[PDB]
Amino acid sequence: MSLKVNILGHEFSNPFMNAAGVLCTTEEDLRRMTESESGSLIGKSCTLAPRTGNPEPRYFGLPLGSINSMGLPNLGVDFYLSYAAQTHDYSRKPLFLSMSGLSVEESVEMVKKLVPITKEKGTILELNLSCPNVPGKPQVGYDFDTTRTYLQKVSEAYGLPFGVKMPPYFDIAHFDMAAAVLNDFPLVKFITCVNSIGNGLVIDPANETVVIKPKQGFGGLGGKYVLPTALANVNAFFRRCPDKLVFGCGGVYSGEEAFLHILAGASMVQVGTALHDEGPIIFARLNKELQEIMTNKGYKTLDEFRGRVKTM
Amino acid sequence: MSLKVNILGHEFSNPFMNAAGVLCTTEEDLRRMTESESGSLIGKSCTLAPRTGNPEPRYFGLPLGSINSMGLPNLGVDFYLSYAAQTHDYSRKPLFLSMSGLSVEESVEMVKKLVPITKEKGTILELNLSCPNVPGKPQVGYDFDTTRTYLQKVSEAYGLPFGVKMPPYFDIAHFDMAAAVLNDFPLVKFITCVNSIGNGLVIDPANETVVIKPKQGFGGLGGKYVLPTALANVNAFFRRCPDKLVFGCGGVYSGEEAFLHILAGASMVQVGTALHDEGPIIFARLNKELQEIMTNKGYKTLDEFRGRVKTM
Ligand SMILES: Cc1cc2nc3c(=O)[nH]c(=O)nc-3n(C[C@H](O)[C@H](O)[C@H](O)COP(=O)(O)O)c2cc1C
Ligand SMILES: Cc1cc2nc3c(=O)[nH]c(=O)nc-3n(C[C@H](O)[C@H](O)[C@H](O)COP(=O)(O)O)c2cc1C
Ligand SMILES: O=C(O)c1cc(=O)[nH]c(=O)[nH]1
Ligand SMILES: O=C(O)c1cc(=O)[nH]c(=O)[nH]1
Repeated sequence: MSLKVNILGHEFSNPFMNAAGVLCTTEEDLRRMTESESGSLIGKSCTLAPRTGNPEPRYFGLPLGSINSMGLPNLGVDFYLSYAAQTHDYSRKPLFLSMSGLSVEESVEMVKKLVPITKEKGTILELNLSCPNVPGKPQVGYDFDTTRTYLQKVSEAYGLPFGVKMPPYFDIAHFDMAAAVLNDFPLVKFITCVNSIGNGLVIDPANETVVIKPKQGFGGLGGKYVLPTALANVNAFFRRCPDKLVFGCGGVYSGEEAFLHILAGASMVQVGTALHDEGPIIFARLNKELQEIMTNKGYKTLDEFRGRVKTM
Repeated sequence: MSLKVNILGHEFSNPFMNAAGVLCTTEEDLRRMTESESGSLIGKSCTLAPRTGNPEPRYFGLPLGSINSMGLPNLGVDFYLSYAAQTHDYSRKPLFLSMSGLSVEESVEMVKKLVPITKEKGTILELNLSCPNVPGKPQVGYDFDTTRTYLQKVSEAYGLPFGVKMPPYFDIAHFDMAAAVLNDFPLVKFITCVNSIGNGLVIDPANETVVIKPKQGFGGLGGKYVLPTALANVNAFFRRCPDKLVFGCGGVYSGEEAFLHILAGASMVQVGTALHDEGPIIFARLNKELQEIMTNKGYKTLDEFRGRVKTM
């Protein structure tokens, strides 16, 4: 039996990694992910200059998941580049970096700086087009003209295969339009579905008050709230972009949800809220539960059922 | 202690009604809603001609809510007009009718027929701009130019106050742009937030198969999945649309959830998934639980806390 994944010119010991933004902001975070049993890791969505993010409280754990308005707290692109160039142990596992410039001009400058490091070390880019928590910064992925611009400029400046983190879509026309944009960019080699469900609102009935401080209580939803939306997006892009990989992100707490994501088309599976709750020990448990499920079904590799969800 | 709601010319005994599409397609269904302790009721979203809807299975109850791809099964607009003109007992409670023409022209023909019945009986219109389950028919509320055309043409054709059933939004700019459109139409007196979270995907791990037949398993999500999104939309439009009412729909299973909607800004509270699960006896329970919360908090009327959620 094998959980191995061969994509992007690497072998991954297994399909699992952190969701961007969870256990990946500091060198300590990145160390703990690296020493984890995860198949991979991705660094926090970073910006050209450092950010401290939004005021507190900006995260709230819920029975069904999470709400967050972190505000892109990050140590700045130079930290993540130095990590990727100097610190990270590639014999342990491949590294992704997430980048979330707040304008096309900022993204261009950042990805340009990654090029030499990708060439030397094999560091992979995930471009974040779906941050829902910086005030006055709408989600790029909900604007297909803007999205086309970022993909054009990043394809030109970076010039190497990369991936995109997408916001959830909820309409077939949007799947169609998103894919038509993504299919115009041959350098877009994977699509991560999905970022949090943007701009939810949680209120505490006892004190009649929102639970997070920024944006009048409005923040992105992670966890159990997101699983059906995540599965849909994964499968929708899996079908519409056959020449690209899809990565699954959303609602994974167990081997079973990972199995569903893979069945829908996911090559890699990212874990956010659950990892924030349980710590990097989850990767060991997820490998065991996924192997258990496969053993029960008599599957020996992921390739036996990846993308084989059945319709009626 | 009072759950009464005074809006749009009518007195409502309590803020509760069914969500469009649940317990409201047949005369029997509407009878059961009328006999219930609900403050009001709404008829199924109807089309000019009858529809049988999507093939089966097209509904699946879930631990955290529902997925449906019903496909607008309805008896046609003449059936619902006839109920509103000849059958419904207005002394019991007011009636709404939801109309979901699949083109602006269809919608126009349908609303023109409603005018004499609204004038005579007080029947209220909710225009559905958010059906996610008819193949080849994208949700109108996700196209702000299309939305403008429908509201223009319906406003002219109907010429009386009406409401709109909106899709959930997940971006602040979408809240702003939707509000900017709605605010150009003074006849739009209320906004229902929200329709189901569109185009989710549920997969059964046991048989590795989707649970609904239409659209490769893709259907609208209801229930616990949608509460934070619903609350956000209610609040967002409550603030941006001071000349209009907001109706809350989504995640309501108890008085506490109802309380949160009202605190977010809701005038009426609709109940979908939970009514499908429990039947119309639920309305007796929701009234009791809301009364209990108001009692504990010392609120004598809904007006004392409607829209008074506290931010930090
Ligand atoms: C605390 C927190 C911070 C996040 N930061 C990022 C980020 O920097 N970049 C990003 O692409 N997604 C970010 N996300 C979104 C997650 O990557 C993920 O898409 C979302 O939580 C859904 O996965 P889940 O249901 O496993 O939590 C963040 C989410 C959380 C909860
Ligand atoms: C079986 C079913 C049928 C529905 N049909 C309609 C409909 O005809 N028109 C409509 O506007 N919404 C319809 N909806 C959406 C609900 O009115 C509601 O917006 C959504 O289910 C969220 O409410 P909930 O969380 O209480 O389920 C339907 C939902 C369900 C579960
Ligand atoms: O840093 C955050 O606010 C953050 C970024 C992002 O992409 N997604 C999210 O849910 N939060
Ligand atoms: O009839 C349906 O499919 C239906 C219509 C609508 O507006 N919302 C929904 O969830 N289903």
